[PDB]
Amino acid sequence: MKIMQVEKTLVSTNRIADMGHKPLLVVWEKPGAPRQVAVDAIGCIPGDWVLCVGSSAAREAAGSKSYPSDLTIIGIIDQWN
Amino acid sequence: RITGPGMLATGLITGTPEFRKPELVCAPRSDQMDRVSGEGKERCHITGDDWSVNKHITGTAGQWASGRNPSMRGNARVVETSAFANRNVPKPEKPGSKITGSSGNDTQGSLITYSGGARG
Amino acid sequence: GIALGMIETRGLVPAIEAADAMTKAAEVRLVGRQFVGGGYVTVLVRGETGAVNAAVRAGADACERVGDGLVAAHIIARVHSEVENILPKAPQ
Amino acid sequence: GIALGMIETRGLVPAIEAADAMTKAAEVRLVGRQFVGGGYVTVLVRGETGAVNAAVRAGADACERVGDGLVAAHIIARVHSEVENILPKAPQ
Amino acid sequence: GIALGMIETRGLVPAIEAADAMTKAAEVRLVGRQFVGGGYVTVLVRGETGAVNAAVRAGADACERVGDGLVAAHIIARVHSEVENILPKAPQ
Amino acid sequence: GIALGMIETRGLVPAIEAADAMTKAAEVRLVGRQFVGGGYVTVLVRGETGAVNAAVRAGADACERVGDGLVAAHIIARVHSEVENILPKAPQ
Amino acid sequence: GIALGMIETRGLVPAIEAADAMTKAAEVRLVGRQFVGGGYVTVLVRGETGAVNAAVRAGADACERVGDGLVAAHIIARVHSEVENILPKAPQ
Amino acid sequence: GIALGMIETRGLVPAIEAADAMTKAAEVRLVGRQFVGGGYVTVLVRGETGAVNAAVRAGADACERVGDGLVAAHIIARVHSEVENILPKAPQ
Amino acid sequence: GIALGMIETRGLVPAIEAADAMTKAAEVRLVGRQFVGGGYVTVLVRGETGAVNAAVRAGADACERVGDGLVAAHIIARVHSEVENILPKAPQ
Amino acid sequence: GIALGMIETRGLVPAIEAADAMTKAAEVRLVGRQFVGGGYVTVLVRGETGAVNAAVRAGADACERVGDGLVAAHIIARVHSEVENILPKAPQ
Amino acid sequence: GIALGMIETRGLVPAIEAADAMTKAAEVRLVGRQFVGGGYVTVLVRGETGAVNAAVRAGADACERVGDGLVAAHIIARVHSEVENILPKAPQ
Amino acid sequence: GIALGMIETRGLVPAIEAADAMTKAAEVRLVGRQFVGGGYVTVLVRGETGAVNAAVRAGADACERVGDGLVAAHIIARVHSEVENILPKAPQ
Amino acid sequence: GIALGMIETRGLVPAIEAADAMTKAAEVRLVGRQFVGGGYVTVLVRGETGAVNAAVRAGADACERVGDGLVAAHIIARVHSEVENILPKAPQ
Amino acid sequence: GIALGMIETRGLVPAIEAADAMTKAAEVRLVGRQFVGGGYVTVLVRGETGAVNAAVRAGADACERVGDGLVAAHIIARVHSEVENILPKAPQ
Repeated sequence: MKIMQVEKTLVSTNRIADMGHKPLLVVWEKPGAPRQVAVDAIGCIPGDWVLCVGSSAAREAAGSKSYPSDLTIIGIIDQWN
Repeated sequence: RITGPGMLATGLITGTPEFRKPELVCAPRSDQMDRVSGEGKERCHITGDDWSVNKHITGTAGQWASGRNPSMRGNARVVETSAFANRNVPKPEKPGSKITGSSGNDTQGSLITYSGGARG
Repeated sequence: GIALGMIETRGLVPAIEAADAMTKAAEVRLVGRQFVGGGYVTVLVRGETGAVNAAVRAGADACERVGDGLVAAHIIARVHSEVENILPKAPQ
Repeated sequence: GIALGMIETRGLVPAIEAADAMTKAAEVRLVGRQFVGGGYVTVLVRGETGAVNAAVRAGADACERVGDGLVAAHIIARVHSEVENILPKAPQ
Repeated sequence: GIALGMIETRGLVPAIEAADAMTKAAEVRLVGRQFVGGGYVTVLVRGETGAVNAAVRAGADACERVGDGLVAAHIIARVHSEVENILPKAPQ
Repeated sequence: GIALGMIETRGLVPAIEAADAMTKAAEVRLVGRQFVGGGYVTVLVRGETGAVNAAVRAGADACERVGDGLVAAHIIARVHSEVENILPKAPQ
Repeated sequence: GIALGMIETRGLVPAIEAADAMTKAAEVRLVGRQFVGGGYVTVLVRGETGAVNAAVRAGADACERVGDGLVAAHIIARVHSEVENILPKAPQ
Repeated sequence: GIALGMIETRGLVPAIEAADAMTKAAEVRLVGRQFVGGGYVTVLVRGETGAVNAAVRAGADACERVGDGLVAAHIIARVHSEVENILPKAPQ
Repeated sequence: GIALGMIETRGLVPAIEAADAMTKAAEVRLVGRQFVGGGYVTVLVRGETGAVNAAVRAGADACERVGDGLVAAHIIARVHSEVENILPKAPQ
Repeated sequence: GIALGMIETRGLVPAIEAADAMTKAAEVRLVGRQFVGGGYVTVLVRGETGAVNAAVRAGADACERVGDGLVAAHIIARVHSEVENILPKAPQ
Repeated sequence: GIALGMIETRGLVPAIEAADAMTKAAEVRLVGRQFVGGGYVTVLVRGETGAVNAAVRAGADACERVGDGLVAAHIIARVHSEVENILPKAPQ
Repeated sequence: GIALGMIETRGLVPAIEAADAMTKAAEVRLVGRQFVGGGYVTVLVRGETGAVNAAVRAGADACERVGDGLVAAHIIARVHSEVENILPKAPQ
Repeated sequence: GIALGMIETRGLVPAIEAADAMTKAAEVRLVGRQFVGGGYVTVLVRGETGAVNAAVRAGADACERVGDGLVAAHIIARVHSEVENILPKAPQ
Repeated sequence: GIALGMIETRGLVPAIEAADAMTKAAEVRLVGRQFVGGGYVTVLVRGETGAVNAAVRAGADACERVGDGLVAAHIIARVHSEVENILPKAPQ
């Protein structure tokens, strides 16, 4: 599992229908680092230091075994530098 | 015989005088709902010099509080018009979309409606 | 006139239709529209006793089946001076 | 007067009929008409004990048939001093 | 525009949908929305008789399947002068 | 004292009856009444923890049958300083 | 910011959950929280049709099983100028 | 402290019990109490995620048996900036 | 008054008896006697709504057993302005 | 204002009731009250097609039971230019 | 007030309860308590005739099921001057 | 020290046993012992409502099967200020 | 008159029949005829919404029995400006 | 924008209804109405993905029950530069 920071919300209107209505956020390891998109299971405000899961584990955290997710936020860090 | 406004409403008008040692100290939570819910609850059996009152003791709360003031209870027609009461209202056929292409056309989610009631 | 005529309905659409029928029917004046709460809306009309009887009957017959429906249609020929304190004088 | 008479009804039409019936029956004073919300309207009359008993009886008899009807008709011969703070003094 | 068309709904989302469908369907003016209480919301439009009928029919269809639903749809081609005192002149 | 007693009723008539019973049947002081909405009308009392307990039992017995009746009855012997903000200091 | 998205719910807890999900899902501004009455609480958001489409969709799943539940979830891509008069401008 | 803890209940008495349990159980501050309408009463607390977790769980248990009961017990770990405009800043 | 009472009869003798009976019964000013043709004669009066109800009842009784008898008795509590053009003003 | 609506009745009393109800319902100008002969009275009105349909419905319902009764209720949305030479334009 | 209301009971405990009930119930003043002898305790009140009737009714009901019970409940609407000698004037 | 708890007994030996058990069970003064006459001895205690309830309950248990026995166990959490006169201030 | 009414038919003969009946039925100005292809012919008439509704209803009935038949009948009270580019502007 | 929204229908009346619904339901510009032959007509709109999603969904619903019905309703969010050659630039 990885520790990332939410920067901004990402909107993809024509996304595949298998994604449901789960919102998407743009998370990066550190400011200026590569940006990735994570399905948001536990709601995160921008700037939150979130904890994200990857691989097949992501699909379950997205609310269904068949969900098409590679990165899924599963928790918000209470206190992170 | 004589038509007019006086013939319109029949029987819908009113007020017209027109002429002519149990195993557990605290009883099961399901068993009873306390009359006084918090800090007065008697579901837990507190032995000793509690403030509980037997039948021998007569006074304060009881017949003596209830019968002080005369009261008349009428059987009103009571229908609740609230959000919860409307939770089971008859609803029309749920909207369905024949849309194709990549539009995030998800029907597993909560009913999202667009202008005119179209699902989406 | 001072005779009071009241029509109570479930919702505002029945109330406005009732008020239209009452004022159209007889020489009554719309003096108030009360939101009792819980979806009860009352319309009060003042006029002479003959006029109010016609006005109220028209209002009950007009809104009987409009929308949620009609709750009550009453006529008081003379209201006690005490009750005047709780009756609206003009509608807003 | 010190006695309090209250008649709660479902709607404002039965309440106005109940408030007219009270003040017409005996020497009572319509001290308040409160919209409890949820579609209940309460009318409170204040007067001497004998008058309040008569007023509330007339009110109850009058509103049992008008509109949704009568929820409660109650008399308190003398109200506690603390409770007087939660009672109206003028008809609102 | 002197004719009145009213749509009553259970909730505010159907009301705004009705107001949007009603106004975009025919040449009418949304003169007001009222929170009747008890979860009823009335949206009113003033226009010509032909325009109003088209609007209300568009409004009823739009808000029928949105939210808890549609309660009442009503058209008054001629509104008495008095009734206009209990109708919003312009939207809030 | 510091103990807080509450009785919740549907309508105002049972609440006034409850409030009368509480203040008459123990050394409590009626701090206020709240119109919660949808019918519910709450009456709050403050007093010693023993007196308030006898006051809320008497109140429940008194209003149990008046009008629509009683919904809830409570005592909170100590009230957190945070909750003190949302409790009416005195009947307004 | 001319696309309107509304979510109606029974109670306030679902409304705040829906509002939080709607505003964390896309770049939508929360312009209103209207207590319709009878329990219904509606949250209105404004933004680009794409952002509001995603916001409302995310919010609906968030509040579907929070409290009593969800009543409506409506998106209007192009709202008539007339309807803007009844829409709120700021959340307060 | 940014986490939000809201509990919705049918009546004020269950809410006041929830407010007492929530603030006594953890280090949370009561920010507001709201009368949604139709009976629901929501109490909101702001604190750290851990404290709000313990408070809401403690509150939801305390008020389950009180009066009509619990409608919703919801914890938001972090509230979006937009939603802060629709939340009370300090108790009424 | 502006209420209109009309009595239609077969032949003129019943009409004259009706007009005489109506004017004597209540405060109704005779306004016209129109020969409809085919045996129909109509007598129209104006007055307060209460007076017209009494006058029309008397006129209907008076002409019921005279000659070919009565055909129509009708009361209009309020007549639109446009219809004034087709009403006699004074008998000729 | 071209659409023509005609109501034919047996006698003048049902015709005047039809004219009043027809004119009250919507914006239609009363153009003629023609005594056909043999007891037939015809009231013609003119206005927009939407208003005329509403007006004639009200007249047919209002005059159906008054007197001998209603004969015909007819609407022509547009009359041929030739026919207008046989249509009254002002009532006498 | 000049009306006397007496309640007699078998033993002091019912009498004290009767006295409390009477004073709390209506607007009466507790003049005194008498020890007749043989186990009879008589308690007297003074007030207007309608207040004493309400008080004595409350006192009789309250003390009927306490101890040995109620012996006598009597109301004298007016007391002759001579009788005033044998009545306690102020309680011990 | 406002609550009043009275125990009445047939004789003095039960009263002493009751007065002994009452004063031992809770913090309550033995304000009075009265010889009502006819073989009735009433013992009164004054204390807190919680203390008095415990005292009277204990006293009734100890004296029920002593001598002729228990006549009445009564508790009044707050006696009317008027009744305070007819009570005994001290047992001597 | 800006409302748009359209009738679609299989074969030109019903289309010509529909246009004759639509124009003659009410005051709608024929605006075009379009060979859709595959046997579908559409005729579009503009005019007032009320008149356009009457015309289309008349045209549908008259053209239904003729030829292959009626496919569609439509009215749009306010056609959006973008669609006005594709509609015929006048018959050629 | 560059997104494309296409509705194909059996006839022209359904296509016009869809085009009306699309353009008034979102911010999309109608770019063509192409007769494909065999009765198929295709209305094409261009705009941003969010607006096109809303429009086509509104268009698909509006024309489903109009005439022969709806054939296809497709949304291409980004269109290849190659396809732009065949897609109509502006309506004819």
